[PDB]
Amino acid sequence: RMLVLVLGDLHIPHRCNSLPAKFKKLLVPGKIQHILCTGNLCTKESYDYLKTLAGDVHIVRGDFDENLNYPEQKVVTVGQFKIGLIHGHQVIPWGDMASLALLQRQFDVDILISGHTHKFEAFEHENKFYINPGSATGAYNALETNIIPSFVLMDIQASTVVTYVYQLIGDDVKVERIEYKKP
Amino acid sequence: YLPTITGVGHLWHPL
Repeated sequence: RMLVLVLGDLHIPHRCNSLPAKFKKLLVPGKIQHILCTGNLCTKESYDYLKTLAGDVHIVRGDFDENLNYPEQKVVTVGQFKIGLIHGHQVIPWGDMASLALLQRQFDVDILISGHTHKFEAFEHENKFYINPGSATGAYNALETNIIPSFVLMDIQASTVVTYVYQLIGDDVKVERIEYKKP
Repeated sequence: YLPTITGVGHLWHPL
């Protein structure tokens, strides 16, 4: 079993000062095996924090990230699953399904993770799985009407991934779970 | 356990 934290669009410190305290309390160092970050940290402070949580941290370049050297996209394999990672500001219209499906095929991944919209998504489409963790800080963006903080945790064993979404609803954390199987 | 986002119940989670 491999636990994979998925998060991004924190926008610390220009839009938000910190991760929500109850999210931070959930992330105990050593518990999680892999971290996949969609970008827009936007400073080294947040990268240092993720490195205190896990030994394998991946991050792609957001459109506000100070570190322009983060790769623009990444493919990581965890167990039986090949996973694609991109921030998503490059896709116009934002979140466009046909464009994300084209990315899925070109990366040749079972799961495609993107961000940028600050809207959590977790869904299957033509026998592939698509995840957007939303914004872990609830950072505003150009469009949306104030944002619920969220992050995702993938629980991977054999050919099954159980995707958990954590949301800060008012002042309390609530969860939802979705199962996916490699066909 | 944590409460579910939608509905009334609770869900076990890995953290």
